Amino acid sequence: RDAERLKHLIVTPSGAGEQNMIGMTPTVIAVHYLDETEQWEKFGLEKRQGALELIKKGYTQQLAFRQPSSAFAAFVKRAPSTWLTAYVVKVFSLAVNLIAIDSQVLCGAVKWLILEKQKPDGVFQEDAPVIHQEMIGGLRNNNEKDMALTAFVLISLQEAKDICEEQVNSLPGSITKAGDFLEANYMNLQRSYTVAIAGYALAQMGRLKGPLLNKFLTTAKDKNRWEDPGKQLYNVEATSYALLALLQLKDFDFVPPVVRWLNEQRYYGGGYGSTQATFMVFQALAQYQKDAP
Amino acid sequence: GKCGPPPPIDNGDITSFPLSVYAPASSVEYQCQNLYQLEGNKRITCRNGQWSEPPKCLHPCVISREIMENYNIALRWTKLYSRTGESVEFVCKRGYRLSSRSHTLRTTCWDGKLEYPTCAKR
Ligand SMILES: CC(=O)N[C@H]1[C@H](O[C@@H]2[C@H](O[C@]3(C(=O)O)C[C@H](O)[C@@H](NC(C)=O)[C@H]([C@H](O)[C@H](O)CO)O3)[C@@H](O)[C@H](O[C@H]3[C@H](O)[C@@H](O)[C@H](O)O[C@@H]3CO)O[C@@H]2CO)O[C@H](CO)[C@H](O)[C@@H]1O[C@@H]1O[C@H](CO)[C@H](O)[C@H](O)[C@H]1O
Repeated sequence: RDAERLKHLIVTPSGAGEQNMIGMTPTVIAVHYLDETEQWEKFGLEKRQGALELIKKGYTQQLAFRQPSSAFAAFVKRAPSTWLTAYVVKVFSLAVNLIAIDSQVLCGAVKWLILEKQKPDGVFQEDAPVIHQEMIGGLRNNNEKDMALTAFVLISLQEAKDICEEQVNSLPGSITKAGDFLEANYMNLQRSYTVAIAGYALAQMGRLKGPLLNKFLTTAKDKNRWEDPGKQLYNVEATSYALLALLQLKDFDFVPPVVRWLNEQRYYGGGYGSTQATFMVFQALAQYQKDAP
Repeated sequence: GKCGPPPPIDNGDITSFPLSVYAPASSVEYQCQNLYQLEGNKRITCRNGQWSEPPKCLHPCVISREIMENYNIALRWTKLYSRTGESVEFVCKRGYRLSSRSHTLRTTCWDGKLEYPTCAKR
């Protein structure tokens, strides 16, 4: 996917605690992807400096919406969102090798999630939904919500693990308990989106196996995509999570048609309600590039 | 007289970030996850190069609809999880009455144990 088709993802973030992350998202992942696929020399190595500055600005502006709890919401006076806080953790984690991320911000957010928003059976719960529902991709109006949100938060926790494990020793047990919940209910899932996202979450822990692994694989259409009737952006997102799961499994046999389908979408990110699609497709393709022979 | 890192506890963590080494008289506090009940002192202190006893996090209880159906009971009012120390009130389903050996219809969660009452057919 060619840098010139993605140049529009480099943008100045603005707005409050949610919209700022909507803006930070495409820039972060564009840089991540261009780094991995080494496209900077052709596209213009001068431009990377400006992108990193835009990412630092996003980070810095987001800190105005960090509450004393270490959680985030659109506004300092709005109750904190479980989803938004976990999204910040996912984004800041992937950016730790682009700019300086204060580990107390990141690991504080992680610890809040664990201590306040995890239920005894491992489920993560939202008590203050984001205002801009379009930013949450295929989680929106999903009826399998406990599994979908539990997977989402769990992925974030896993992506923060290396950085926060030592400072937050409740992290591994929290991660395990969420996994329990996902493992216990995975077989009953109906929606491909949920199957994909929870699948990646379990694969990161090496707990996608046996029948669950088979359900994961067999849920694909034509061995190349995970899809449900509805917004196509949800399927791109879903399939991106699936690809990441496959990379975790190192099932490099299954991968190439999936990458092909994602590539054939010619999805270049950035539009309305595109925050999750944009982050996930480029995360997944970047990882594919990094791991492929 | 320094202490090393504070101990881990299940289903909880400290409210600060942990250090390699702590001065004497230092203290840190624990917090349990949601619906887990802190037992013992939340605070531990470094005295003579040793931490005081850390607390525990007492488990809540899951309320099982399957067991309720099996035991011919239902909730008197209408909450899937109960804190340690918190109670749940059941009733016999219609046409059933308390067993002779049965726990009371009002029953309390203690550290993950909940005794369900059982009702039998009249
Ligand atoms: C909320 C309340 O009034 N609590 C007092 C309680 O009242 C009983 C029912 O509340 C509980 C319960 O203790 O059994 C509260 C539990 O947290 C709930 N457990 C879970 C897991 O959610 C249970 C559970 O919902 C039910 O047991 C399910 O069957 O309920 C309360 O709901 C019930 O309310 C009735 C009311 O009695 C009736 O007149 C009206 O028409 O309908 C209401 C429901 O729609 O009343 C129950 C009493 O029989 O009773 C306890 C002691 O028996 C306390 O009085 C409790 O108040 C707390 O007391 C503490 C001191 O011991 C402390 O001061 C707290 O501040 C008080 O809230």
